[PDB]
Amino acid sequence: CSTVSPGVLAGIVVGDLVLTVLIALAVYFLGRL
Amino acid sequence: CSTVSPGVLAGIVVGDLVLTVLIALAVYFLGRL
Repeated sequence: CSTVSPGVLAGIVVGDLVLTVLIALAVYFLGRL
Repeated sequence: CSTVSPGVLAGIVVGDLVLTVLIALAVYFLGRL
C-alpha cells in the first residue's frame, strides 16, 4: 500500500531546498549587494 | 498501511528539475553581476 515509507522522496525535497539555496546563494554572493 | 499520499512528493521532484533549469537559465543567460 504505497509502502507508506517515502524515504528517498523525502531525500529529494531536502535536496530541493539545498538546490535553490545553493544556486541562489551563488548568484547572491557574486552580486554582492 | 495509511494515507501518506506520496503524490505531492513526486510533485516536488518535478519542482527540483524546474529549480535547476530555472536558476541555471537565469545565470547562464545573464547573471546580473
